[PDB]
Amino acid sequence: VFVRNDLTRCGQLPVRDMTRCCQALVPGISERQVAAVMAVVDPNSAGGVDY
Amino acid sequence: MREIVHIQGGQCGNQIGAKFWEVVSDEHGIDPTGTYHGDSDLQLERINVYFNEATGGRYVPRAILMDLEPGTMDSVRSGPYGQIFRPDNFVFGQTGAGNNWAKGHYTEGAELIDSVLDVVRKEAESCDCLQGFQVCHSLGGGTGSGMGTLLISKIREEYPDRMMLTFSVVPSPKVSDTVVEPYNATLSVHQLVENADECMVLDNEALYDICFRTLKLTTPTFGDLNHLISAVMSGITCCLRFPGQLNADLRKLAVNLIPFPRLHFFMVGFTPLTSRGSQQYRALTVPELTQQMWDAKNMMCAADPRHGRYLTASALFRGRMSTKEVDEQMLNVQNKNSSYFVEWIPNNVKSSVCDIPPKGLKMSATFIGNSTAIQEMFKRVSEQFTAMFRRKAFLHWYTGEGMDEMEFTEAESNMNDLVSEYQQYQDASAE
Amino acid sequence: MREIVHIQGGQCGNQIGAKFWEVVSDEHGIDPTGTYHGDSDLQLERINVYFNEATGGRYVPRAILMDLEPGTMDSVRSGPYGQIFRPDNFVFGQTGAGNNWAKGHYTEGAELIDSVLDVVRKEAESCDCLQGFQVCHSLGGGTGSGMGTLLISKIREEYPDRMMLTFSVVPSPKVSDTVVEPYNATLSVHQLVENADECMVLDNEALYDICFRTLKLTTPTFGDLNHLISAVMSGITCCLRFPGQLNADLRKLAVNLIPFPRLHFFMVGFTPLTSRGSQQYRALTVPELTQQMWDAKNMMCAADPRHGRYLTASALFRGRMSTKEVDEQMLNVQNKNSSYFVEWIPNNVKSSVCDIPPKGLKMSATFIGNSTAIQEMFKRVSEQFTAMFRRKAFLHWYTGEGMDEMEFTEAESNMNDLVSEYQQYQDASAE
Amino acid sequence: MREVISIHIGQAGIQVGNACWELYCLEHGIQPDGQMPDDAFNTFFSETGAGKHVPRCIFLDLEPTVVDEVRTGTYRQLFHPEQLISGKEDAANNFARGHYTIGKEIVDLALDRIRKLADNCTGLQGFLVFNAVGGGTGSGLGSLLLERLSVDYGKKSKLGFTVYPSPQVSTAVVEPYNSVLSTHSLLEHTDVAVMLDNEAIYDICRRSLDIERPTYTNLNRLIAQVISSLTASLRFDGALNVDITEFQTNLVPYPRIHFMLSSYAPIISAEKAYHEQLSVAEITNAAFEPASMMVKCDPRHGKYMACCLMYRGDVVPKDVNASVATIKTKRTIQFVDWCPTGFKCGINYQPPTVVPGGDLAKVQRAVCMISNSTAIGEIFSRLDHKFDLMYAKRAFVHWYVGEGMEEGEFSEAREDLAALEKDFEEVGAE
Amino acid sequence: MREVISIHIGQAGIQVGNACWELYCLEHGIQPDGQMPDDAFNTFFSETGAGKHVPRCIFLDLEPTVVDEVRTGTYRQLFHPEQLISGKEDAANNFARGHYTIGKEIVDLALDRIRKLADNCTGLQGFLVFNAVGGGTGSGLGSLLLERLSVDYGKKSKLGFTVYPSPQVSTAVVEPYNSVLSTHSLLEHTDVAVMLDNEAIYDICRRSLDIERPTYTNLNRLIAQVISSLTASLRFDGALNVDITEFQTNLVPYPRIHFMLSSYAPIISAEKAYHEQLSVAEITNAAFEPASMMVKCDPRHGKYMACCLMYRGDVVPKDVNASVATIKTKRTIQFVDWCPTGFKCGINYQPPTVVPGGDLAKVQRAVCMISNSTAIGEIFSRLDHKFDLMYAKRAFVHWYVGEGMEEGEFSEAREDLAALEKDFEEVGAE
Amino acid sequence: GFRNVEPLSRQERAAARDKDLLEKSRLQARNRLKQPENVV
Amino acid sequence: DFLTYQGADRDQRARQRQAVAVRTTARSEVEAKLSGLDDASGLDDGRLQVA
Ligand SMILES: Nc1nc2c(ncn2[C@@H]2O[C@H](COP(=O)(O)OP(=O)(O)OP(=O)(O)O)[C@@H](O)[C@H]2O)c(=O)[nH]1
Ligand SMILES: Nc1nc2c(ncn2[C@@H]2O[C@H](COP(=O)(O)OP(=O)(O)OP(=O)(O)O)[C@@H](O)[C@H]2O)c(=O)[nH]1
Ligand SMILES: Nc1nc2c(ncn2[C@@H]2O[C@H](COP(=O)(O)OP(=O)(O)O)[C@@H](O)[C@H]2O)c(=O)[nH]1
Ligand SMILES: Nc1nc2c(ncn2[C@@H]2O[C@H](COP(=O)(O)OP(=O)(O)O)[C@@H](O)[C@H]2O)c(=O)[nH]1
Repeated sequence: VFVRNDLTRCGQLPVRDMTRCCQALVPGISERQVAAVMAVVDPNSAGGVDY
Repeated sequence: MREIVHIQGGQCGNQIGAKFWEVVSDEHGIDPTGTYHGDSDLQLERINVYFNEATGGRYVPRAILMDLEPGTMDSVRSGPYGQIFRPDNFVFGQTGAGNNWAKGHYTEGAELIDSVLDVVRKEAESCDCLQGFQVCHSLGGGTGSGMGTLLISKIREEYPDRMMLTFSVVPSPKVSDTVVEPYNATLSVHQLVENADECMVLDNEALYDICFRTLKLTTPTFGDLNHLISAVMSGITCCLRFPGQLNADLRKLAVNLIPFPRLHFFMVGFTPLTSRGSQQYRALTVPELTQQMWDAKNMMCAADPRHGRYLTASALFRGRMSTKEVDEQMLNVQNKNSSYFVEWIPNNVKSSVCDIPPKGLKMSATFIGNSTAIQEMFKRVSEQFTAMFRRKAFLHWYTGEGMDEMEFTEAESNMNDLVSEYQQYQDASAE
Repeated sequence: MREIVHIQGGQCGNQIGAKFWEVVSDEHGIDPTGTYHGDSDLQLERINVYFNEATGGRYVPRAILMDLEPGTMDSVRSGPYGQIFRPDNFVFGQTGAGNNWAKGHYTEGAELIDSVLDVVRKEAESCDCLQGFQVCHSLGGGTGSGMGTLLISKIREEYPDRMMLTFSVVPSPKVSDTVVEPYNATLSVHQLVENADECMVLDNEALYDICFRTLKLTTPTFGDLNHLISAVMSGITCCLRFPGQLNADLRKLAVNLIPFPRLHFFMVGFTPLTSRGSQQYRALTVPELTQQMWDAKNMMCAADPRHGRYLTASALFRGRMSTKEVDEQMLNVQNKNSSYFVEWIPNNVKSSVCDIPPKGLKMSATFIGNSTAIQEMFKRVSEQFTAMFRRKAFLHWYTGEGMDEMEFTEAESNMNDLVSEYQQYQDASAE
Repeated sequence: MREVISIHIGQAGIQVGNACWELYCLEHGIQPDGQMPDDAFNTFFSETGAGKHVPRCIFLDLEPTVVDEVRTGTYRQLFHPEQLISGKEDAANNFARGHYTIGKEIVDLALDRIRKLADNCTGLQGFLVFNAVGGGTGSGLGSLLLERLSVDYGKKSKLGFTVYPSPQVSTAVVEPYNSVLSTHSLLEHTDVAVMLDNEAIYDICRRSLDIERPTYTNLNRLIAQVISSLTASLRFDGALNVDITEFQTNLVPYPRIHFMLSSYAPIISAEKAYHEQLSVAEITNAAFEPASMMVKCDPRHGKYMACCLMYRGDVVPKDVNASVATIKTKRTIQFVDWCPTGFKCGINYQPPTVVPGGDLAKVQRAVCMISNSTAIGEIFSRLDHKFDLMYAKRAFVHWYVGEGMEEGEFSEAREDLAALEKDFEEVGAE
Repeated sequence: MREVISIHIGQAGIQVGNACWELYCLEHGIQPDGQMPDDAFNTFFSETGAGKHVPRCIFLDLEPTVVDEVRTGTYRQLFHPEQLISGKEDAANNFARGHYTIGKEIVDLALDRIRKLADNCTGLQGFLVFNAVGGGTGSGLGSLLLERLSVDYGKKSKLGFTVYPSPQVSTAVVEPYNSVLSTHSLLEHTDVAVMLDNEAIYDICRRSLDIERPTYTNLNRLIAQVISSLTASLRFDGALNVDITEFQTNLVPYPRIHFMLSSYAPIISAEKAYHEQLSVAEITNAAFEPASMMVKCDPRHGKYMACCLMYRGDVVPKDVNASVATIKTKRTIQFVDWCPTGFKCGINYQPPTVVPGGDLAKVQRAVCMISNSTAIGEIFSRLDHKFDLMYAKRAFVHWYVGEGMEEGEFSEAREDLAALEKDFEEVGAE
Repeated sequence: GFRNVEPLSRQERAAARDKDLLEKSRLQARNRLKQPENVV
Repeated sequence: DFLTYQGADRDQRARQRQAVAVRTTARSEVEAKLSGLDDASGLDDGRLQVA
């Protein structure tokens, strides 16, 4: 799903794109939880963490 | 001053009755709170046929709703015109009939039937003069078919001379809703033949066809079908409620329509049914009304009149019209289609005219056709009943309610004899 | 203005009485200092049933505490509500009965009984009208059983017409506390049959079972059992103390319960007993309270009503309730469980309604059942008494007190005759 | 001018009297304090020089609780304090207790106050005795008081609105016993006895008022409405006035047969009201419906001997004639062969007043149908086997013996009730 | 008024009950604390005076772990603690252990709580028994409970959502043994038995949800959605309402033949959702697809006898009619000659609610097709040889004998399953 | 601050006094064709 | 106040009827929207414009 939503094949997605992916997987997920997981995955990044 | 006692049975019957009472209150200018807001004297002139005046200005329908489960009546009460009905006329049980004519006729319908007859008698004695009872319900359902047939038998026993009219929704030919529809229809037709003086057969698939082809609607819910049924139900008795140039009551229709006592099943249709797109394209004339009237697509019965022969046909027109026009039109119809009309009856048309058309329509007309085409519908129902009964599938559910296996075959025999009579008068030759 | 004289006997009886008076003072809004702090008129309206007015606003219980050892009433006085009781109503000997019915009835009970009757007469003469005496004590203990039976005999001699209500803690079936429980119980039951007008039977093991299964308590001390008993003692007489929609006094309960004079033994239960976890989960309806009432686990006696037949059963409901609802619930219970109810009594239920529920509870209900199930309890006590009496174990202790061996045989014969009456009315057939 | 003395004996008597006197105070405009802001109250209240009106009633009970509830409630300044009579010990569902031992001094005081009340009345239509057949107080003390009234007052019409035990549902166990005893007592003393059943009135409340949890307050409100409808002709003018003496002379075919079924119409809540016509014919049909009877006794089983109809409100003699003619032509309703008329119609122009806080609606028309019919023998038949089933084992007999009864009393009561059954069968038969 | 009592027996029963009750709470808005911020919940929940809702369910198990997981999880303030019934010793995959020795006291307490629950229900549509055929607790204790319910409650409709062992994959070894025993037991007690297979639901999850590691939580969520669709017509209004009683009338031709295949549609993840139209005809076709069956039983082998379709959401009768007409004209779908209609369509206006944390997408339409078809005999045929293969050596038979069973019980169960095979063959044949 | 209550007319008192007039008025209030007993 | 249970039953019935009325009004609006679709509605207006 992340690959389908990643148009540039860059391996990285924005917050909106990965929240969309996580909602397509599990509808109940909010954006804050996804962003928190993004931060704990990559601490210092300007978005675009590797999916 | 000729009163009619309306009865609704089952979910389908209750929905049809609610739509019908909404339509009639609209015709008579009655708001859902019961007050008159019509601004027309003829609306209040004959309001007593269907309604009774309460202590205030409220008018309550002379309607009795019967059911074994309270959900349908809760929906009816909460509908837009749910408050006009007197709350005591909602007679409901607690355990619904599981599409079981036996449950609705013998086991569970028996206890509620005395409450129902108490309400019916209370409403009937209040009537100054009583034209009769009209019962709207669906063949092929447990509480509807079962308790309807039981109540019709009881009312026939109590008031044999009074008119009995039935609006029965026969199970549809092609797409059947429940499995046990042939059983319920077989057990209900046997009762209707013996008891009901006048019976009008409706098919949901014919209704879908007419609303898809004439009305050309895209999403026809049950509301639209109930609306068409309500239109016919009003138009049959509008000659009682409104002055007519050539008026004709229910008993006159029955006398002119029924040649022999058992041949009292009729297919009905309403005109003019026009799609919203073609409303401006169509021109409202008596010939146009007759053309749509005699179209087989307009029949709300699945059986088409082409296959059979018209024994009789009543046409109740509504609107300021020419009696010469109407009579000439019906004569030309008979002469053109003499092959489809029975030879040994000199005139196969009972033409009636009412001066008050339904709201919005300059003209209208309801058609009531007694033709041998209904033979094929009963034949199809029997073709399903025999297939199920040969292997006795689902027969244990009716047996566990304590009805004899011989009763099924007796009902089948009565249906077969009725079909035989229709064929006999289809192929009867004069002299 | 219908007073009741409460008497506590022995250690168990005194503890139960102290807890009962604490519960009654809580219901009437009486603090341990005796001042009224209830802020409700109905509490003071009938406070005279149990309490008398002191010099000021203090209210003194009409209780008489009996013992041969001062320790139990020292505990009662040291308890939270130990200062309400008048010091003159504490009657004690100096040497306690070593679980010897003969010591508590003949040797040591004889001297103190004069003072006991003096206190009883002093309390009774002050009463305007006297409903009767209620005596709380335990069968199977020396001072309790012996002094209680002797006092009951004396009070029966003095006031034949006045009611006698007894709450006797019959020795438990499975786990017995003292060895001589069968002797003491056998000797006391013979006295209670002759003298006690009305008797409730309580078992410590039944109370443990109910507090383990319904209340689901983990460490239930004797205080909890005494509190259940106290709830029953209050609820049996709340109709005297509070206005009721259909009130019923003790004499009415006795008349409606006792078919024949010797069959005055009853099993009681209290509703609604709810565990902490299920308190929000349980919904309080009259059917719910009746369902908990008629359960065998709710009975505070060891004998289960299923084995026997309900001769009679009174139910005292408390709270804002429908008399139709209560009567319908009891009629439904009788119809459903007609096998457990005596045939030659058409109605086995005496329903009473009081308008004031206990504090905190929206509504409550106490049950008093006269059933032949108690026959098995008496049979078990007989099975122990005969087993010990055949070898005359521990009989010398009773003999050395000036008690004849023939009295044991007479008591056993009387108790067996009572068992025979219960069986006869269990298997009696109408007509 | 047309006084009627009200007696309320037992818990049921006092509880129905509460509703009755609430209804009377509301109907006459009398505030609960005692005074109101012509002479229509004289039937139920006597006015003093101060303008305060006191009711001509007597609340008799051996239990203090029910009387003290009235002494504490809103109607504490209305009733006479000495008129409220309280005993010390309850009768405990024992007819012997209420008739032989406790009831003596109480009934003596009751006669004293009744004589005082009657001395204040110029006329005296009669007594309205409201008690509870099935309890020691109502049965025993009520029977004793009725006997004393028959002895001293004599020919004064005593109308007993007695509450009989229901067929299946009940609250007492010795209820058949004291019911049979009280029936023996009142067969020969009361002039017109109206049967009332809690089961029947509960069914009426459940079906007509849609109260799924009916209570004694609702029952007493319905009974009070019935009694007010019966007495309306004494207080309010109207065409075809009916009198207390006239109920008897039009209703009691023979002295032994004077028990009556009672029915009220309409019984409709406010929500259900103003949805039906409520015409005279319809309400008369409702009154003749077996379900509307306030006794669990289907009138189809027997035959009507007499029917007194008491109409309230906008009712015209033409309408009542048409309705009663339809009733006569009705096949289900059947009358005895020896009474061709069998109908006593009486109209009053006063519509039934509505009690605030009650469930009954404000209806412009009302009918109270009180019928003498042989069907009433069915309830006596039920009690007659309920009695002997217990009596075979002599259950609860020692309780009655203890307060000065004998087995002969039970035998005599049972035999007299059997004779009453025989009389009902005889009058019903051609 | 439409109360249904839910019973969950064994680990599988409780674990599917967790999903079912989470789904019901989400559907009716009831928070896990017990209360929600009308009367559509009455089918599954009974409300108290405080407003907090308790489910009418009973969690029965002889093992403490599964029930304590519920007692400790989020739904600890929702359920009734006594309704959660926990045993002390597990049945250890022994039908005899769960039916003869350990199950006695547990089933007695279970009947006690079931009486208490049914006493709080005005109406009672039936029981929903969710157990696991193939385990001692579910099979043995469940069989005993069903027998007791049939004896005492009588004609109440018991719908048994049973999970038989999969054809090839399984987790137990004595699973054929206790499955045959429990099938013998439940052939004569349950009214409509719904077959479920773990292998089939695993295949559904793998193919439709694209879950390469399906698990018990996913299986239970699918089962919960199916049961919610089944009960939707009881709780939410819609055109063509279908009832628990109507299931038996329109689905059970003969009393022995009441085993039913169940199929839900659509089963799509949100990533695949809104990528197809999901019309009524397409969802009907998907529901009739053999892969969508939750039982490893190809319907092509047999013939359909009846099919009840339960539509949820934006469904119109014209569309259900067109889809069913296409199904009838379809050749691969084959019906028995003696059932010309064979269809029971029922629509509901409530769309299926989506469980947060689930894989199912928020779809506006749903179909639950429950079909009686003779193909179901194939699974019994598989177990009938899986049983006799071990029974020839009497392997593991000592385990069952040790808890008070006999070789006669195994023989009778095998013979009755053979008779059921013969009955399926006979109904399939002309 | 004076309390007020509506004064009734003499016609109402006359109607209450007369049995005939009251009944005729009630019949007129009964219903709408020809009024029942319209003519006083 | 003494008859709370009767008032509670009245309130329960009123609440149930009001809720069912709300449901029926919502369903009636939805059904009116569904049945409004007909020939007059421009379902093929775009196709006509394109042609
Ligand atoms: N209809 C009706 N009956 C009532 C009412 N209150 C009590 N009863 C009946 O009255 C009977 C008992 O009345 P009573 O004998 O006066 O009771 P009591 O005041 O305690 O006096 P005793 O029972 O004699 O000790 C019961 O069986 C009830 O059926 C009431 O409010 N309405
Ligand atoms: N579909 C499905 N099946 C399950 C699930 N959990 C367990 N099962 C099945 O249930 C069967 C055993 O269940 P139980 O009998 O309740 O297991 P238990 O609680 O330990 O009881 P015993 O094994 O009999 O001692 C296994 O064969 C599994 O196939 C589940 O979550 N979903
Ligand atoms: N025209 C129309 N037909 C309906 C309606 N509801 C149900 N039906 C049809 O009526 C048939 C019988 O159902 P019904 O008698 O109402 O079920 P019952 O109340 O349980 O007996 C069904 O096959 C439906 O297809 C409706 O509102 N209008
Ligand atoms: N329920 C209850 N039972 C008690 C209590 N104290 C003692 N018992 C029981 O009462 C039985 C008799 O003891 P008891 O008569 O009080 O001893 P006595 O005072 O020396 O005669 C014993 O078997 C105890 O189990 C108590 O506080 N509550």
